[PDB]
Amino acid sequence: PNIKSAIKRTKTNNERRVHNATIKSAMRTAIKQVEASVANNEADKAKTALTEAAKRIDKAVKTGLVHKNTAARYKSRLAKKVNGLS
RNA sequence: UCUACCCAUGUCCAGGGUGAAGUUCAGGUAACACUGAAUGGAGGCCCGAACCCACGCACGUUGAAAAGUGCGGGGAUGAGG
RNA sequence: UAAGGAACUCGGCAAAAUGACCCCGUAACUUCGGGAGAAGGGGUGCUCUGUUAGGGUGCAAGCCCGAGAGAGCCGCAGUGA
RNA sequence: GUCCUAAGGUAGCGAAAUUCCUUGUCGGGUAAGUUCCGACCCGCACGAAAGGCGCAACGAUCUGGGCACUGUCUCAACGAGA
RNA sequence: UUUGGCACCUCGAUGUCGGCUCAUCGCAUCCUGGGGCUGUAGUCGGUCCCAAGGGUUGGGCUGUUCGCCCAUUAAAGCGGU
RNA sequence: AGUACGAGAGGACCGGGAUGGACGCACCGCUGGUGUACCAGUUGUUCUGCCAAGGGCAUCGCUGGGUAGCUAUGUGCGGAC
RNA sequence: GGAGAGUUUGAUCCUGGCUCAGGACGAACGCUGGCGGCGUGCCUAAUACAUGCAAGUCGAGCGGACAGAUGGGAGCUUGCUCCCUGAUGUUAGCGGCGGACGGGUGAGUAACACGUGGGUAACCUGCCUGUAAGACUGGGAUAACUCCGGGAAACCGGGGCUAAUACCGGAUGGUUGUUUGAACCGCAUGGUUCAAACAUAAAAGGUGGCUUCGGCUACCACUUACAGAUGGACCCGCGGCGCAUUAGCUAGUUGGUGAGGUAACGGCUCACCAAGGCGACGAUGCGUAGCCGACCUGAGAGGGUGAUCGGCCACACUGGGACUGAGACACGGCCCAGACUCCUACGGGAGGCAGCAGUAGGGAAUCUUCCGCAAUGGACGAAAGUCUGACGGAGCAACGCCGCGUGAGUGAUGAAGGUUUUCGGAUCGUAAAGCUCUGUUGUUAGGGAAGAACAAGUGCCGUUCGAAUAGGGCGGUACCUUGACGGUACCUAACCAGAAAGCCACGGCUAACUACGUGCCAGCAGCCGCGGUAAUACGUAGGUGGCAAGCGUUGUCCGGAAUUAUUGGGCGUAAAGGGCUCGCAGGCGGUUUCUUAAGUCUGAUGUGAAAGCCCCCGGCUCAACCGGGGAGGGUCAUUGGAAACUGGG
RNA sequence: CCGAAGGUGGGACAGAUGAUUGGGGUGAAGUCGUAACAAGGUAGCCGUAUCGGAAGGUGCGGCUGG
RNA sequence: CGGGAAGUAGCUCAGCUUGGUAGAGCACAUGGUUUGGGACCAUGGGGUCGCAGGUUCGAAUCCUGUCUUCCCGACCA
RNA sequence: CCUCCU
Ligand SMILES: [K+]
Ligand SMILES: [K+]
Ligand SMILES: [K+]
Ligand SMILES: [K+]
Ligand SMILES: [Mg+2]
Ligand SMILES: [Mg+2]
Ligand SMILES: [Mg+2]
Ligand SMILES: [Mg+2]
Ligand SMILES: [Mg+2]
Ligand SMILES: [Mg+2]
Ligand SMILES: [Mg+2]
Ligand SMILES: [Mg+2]
Ligand SMILES: [Mg+2]
Ligand SMILES: [Mg+2]
Ligand SMILES: [Mg+2]
Ligand SMILES: [Mg+2]
Ligand SMILES: [Mg+2]
Ligand SMILES: [Mg+2]
Ligand SMILES: [Mg+2]
Ligand SMILES: [Mg+2]
Ligand SMILES: [Mg+2]
Ligand SMILES: [Mg+2]
Ligand SMILES: [Mg+2]
Ligand SMILES: [Mg+2]
Ligand SMILES: [Mg+2]
Ligand SMILES: [Mg+2]
Ligand SMILES: [Mg+2]
Ligand SMILES: [Mg+2]
Ligand SMILES: [Mg+2]
Ligand SMILES: [Mg+2]
Ligand SMILES: [Mg+2]
Ligand SMILES: [Mg+2]
Repeated sequence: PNIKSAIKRTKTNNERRVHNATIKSAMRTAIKQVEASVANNEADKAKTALTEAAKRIDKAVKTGLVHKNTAARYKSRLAKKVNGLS
């Protein structure tokens, strides 16, 4: 940039994204664990995965990444699959 | 007995493609036109071996041969061989 | 056969290049048939899914034909001559 | 106007498979084009079934220009066989 | 070296234009070397003299020789065989 | 030496030095070319009984490389004094 | 609430064009030019840009340098030095908010972009202000600073550290999801309210004062729910461009089903199915264009425009993409590509004037490289304040509109003085000659604006919190303070009406003539037309109606033009009946009665911003201007009637 | 995987320009004839054909606006 | 390159071949004409013969050079 | 058969 607070906002936002991507990745990985568990026929693990998923989901909401409606949509999708197993 | 043309009588032409007329059905109109689809299988039609021809080049030129060979080339259901 | 690429030559003569199948796509002009394989592009091996879908034959068993997909694997290159 | 004729060449095309002069002139294409294409018309010496002018398709036809392609060439080198 | 004149060799054959390949010779010198004169200030030139050692381009058009043109070059010589 | 010369424009001789073009000689260390008794990949079919691994033929089957040798477009040197 | 005129003929009536008088403007060009007050000023090249400036702030988040010194210390030339970290200050760097606003331009867009229409049951909604729970308990890293290595460099990578109101762990959290049922229902998809379980999810403290040093506070402020509000998103009816010498278009195209994505509904994306969708009521294509409030014109219907000013939209050197978040898929960011500018010792960096000024270029043509945040509004902050080319001012330019003027008034020589000539004149002309009276303004010196509300700082008092008298905040209440313009507007007072009149037109339309010089020449011309040796329209010279420092000329639009005719025209001979049928669609349709109620009509309710123009219109001395209450505004909803007529049975 | 820019290709459309060529308009006093307007000296005009320097002529059919 | 032919007023041409004379048409100017024109009629002005040299008593004329413009010719089998 | 321009 050619402004002081622009150069800060350049340097800031890069460092934010890295940290932010972590939590999305963590969430998406935690979502994959639940999805993977449906194939293997193992509800007991899927519940314990869904908690860790739900934690990682809601951490992104706090930071300001996943919208409350976005989170609402995900936890819906997962819970229907878990109940659809039994 | 070569060759030109003709006459009688035989015979040959691997394969593949294209898709004329007609027909049927559907649409279509007062009738016809006309349209589509399917079917159909025309042609000195197409690509291409055999076969027939002989366009280009090279070679050969006291030749392997008094007209050929090699590599390409043209026709190849026809006014065909 | 380096680099170049018709500068050669009367003249690209000769040679090189193109070349199969499937798919996409294809202008002027036209006698409405054509032009047309116009042009220009893409795909092409092998393995598994797979004795695939589907088809022929058969009472079946079996034998034969066989797309199109998906996932891979290898090479400089798969109509590998 | 005048002379001559049987009648004086229409349409179309034209430096042409025809044009001597001639590489006509102008334009196009090329760095450069006696060839080629388009124009023009002083047609030496086109011209209407010894047809005129066009024309899709067709051609081992002739001509000019491109892309590709190459030992055709710059300029030649090596290898195989006879 | 031209066009010719003559008709002497060759009509029981002296292949005939241009190009390609290979040159070689002359000098009336295109370039380079050396000079004189200049209407030679310089840089360039002009003109004549000496000099034949070596050098003297690739293309477009045309069968062309020649020529014109493009682009170069120190120069793009003229002739004989 | 922007010296001489010239109003300027321009712009030398003579003398130093560097580096080319064309031409020639040699040579393969380098860059490349070729390299049919080198190495490798690969198609079809056929043979070594079969598998695996190989051989034959298909332009050296084709394709990618390549040693020596021979080579130019490559390198060195020459026409100096 | 609506005016015509000239011009076809020898003359006529008609048809028919042409031209003129009006108004308008972002104007340009001539010639000319005094001042003032409001307004306006790249319409061309969304061309390229030298230079400067246009968004920075919070030290009461922050460790840290670097200062401060109230004091002790301080060797001692009283000259200078100092050793401790004073209250606290300056705040590179970290963290927060803003930077998505404000400002600019209209390139693209024929589209739910816009103007008038819904879900809000398809959404979102930080900040602000309420009502409703909390900041409890885990640490671990990292800038700066330093150490090391780079970079001539520009810029930067490692190492050990340190902080934070930066970040992450865990409990319990009404939100959220899931499930278990209810309650209650709508416009189908449903929605709203309640209860338990399972799962998940919270914070942050920095200031000043008081601590009984247990803590308890309070402005600020961190975090959670139900609100309100605000600003966005999607969807839809209906509207508003040209060309058929553009007739077929489409293949995620049209619908389904499923999956995914999205704040959100949805071919929005994809998989798998079908075969649809659109179009003569104009699809598709091409062209042109931001739309609207409005603006110009007109009796109105209409027509044209969409500079300035307000709203919606779109864009930000060209093009693509996401990140951050409540919110850009960024106007002074980044990532990548491209064309241009800059730097680079060549490895690599930096930027986008459609921000204000300015430059070049283009062009008929459009400003100052200005001063100030005093005012208004922002951002930041608790505040002081800082930043603000937004904004206020000023510069420039007759580019508009208009001021109130540039006097009033007494005064007949009709003088002076003019160009004509029937050698005489006549009009300007009560206007000046000679004045003589007043200060709208200004000719020069003295007074002097308003604009300023203040915000705070301070002093006080009711209220609510307060362990509380702390100590602040919020209602009434003092005191306090600041002006770019600018010593500028406006007043007084002289020198004094001195400084302040103009331009254009004068055949006719449309109120306004003669000498001379040309001689179809030179020239003129909106139209009709003038000039060939007596030119009331040409060259010159002397002479006069409108509006008022300008008005002529050219350009554009509406009018006149009942001249595209719905209002409001035509087709025997002026332009105009298809050569004539058969007919698809379409348009139109006898009489009665019944019924219907789409059209038709009608009542009631909601919106159609602000400005502008306008009805009453007021205020500012009237103005060249600002406020309120109305009205218009709809082929518009929703609902209740009426039912003759048109339509349906 | 998608994907801007770029590359390649064959078409579509629009503008500019082009040797030359075609009519058209305009232009005080050019050349040729005299076609039309009168029965315009062959009544004219419409469609069509053909011919001719040029207006035009001629055929066929039509019209009266003879 | 060689050979021809031109070159005369503003423009187009005679005169050149046989030496003595500068003409013609159009344009230009003036007059006539007419209201004024146009056309027509009459009357003028305007070169020194592309440039230079030569021969001659004397050169547009004959000879040469030069410049400009045309025309013709220019292997060979 | 024709009858210059204003
Ligand atoms: K050639
Ligand atoms: K041919
Ligand atoms: K002989
Ligand atoms: K070698
Ligand atoms: Mg055949
Ligand atoms: Mg064949
Ligand atoms: Mg053969
Ligand atoms: Mg080669
Ligand atoms: Mg090569
Ligand atoms: Mg050649
Ligand atoms: Mg050659
Ligand atoms: Mg060949
Ligand atoms: Mg030529
Ligand atoms: Mg060639
Ligand atoms: Mg003949
Ligand atoms: Mg004959
Ligand atoms: Mg003899
Ligand atoms: Mg003999
Ligand atoms: Mg000699
Ligand atoms: Mg070796
Ligand atoms: Mg080698
Ligand atoms: Mg094997
Ligand atoms: Mg064998
Ligand atoms: Mg064999
Ligand atoms: Mg636009
Ligand atoms: Mg009207
Ligand atoms: Mg008539
Ligand atoms: Mg009529
Ligand atoms: Mg009729
Ligand atoms: Mg007549
Ligand atoms: Mg007659
Ligand atoms: Mg005749």
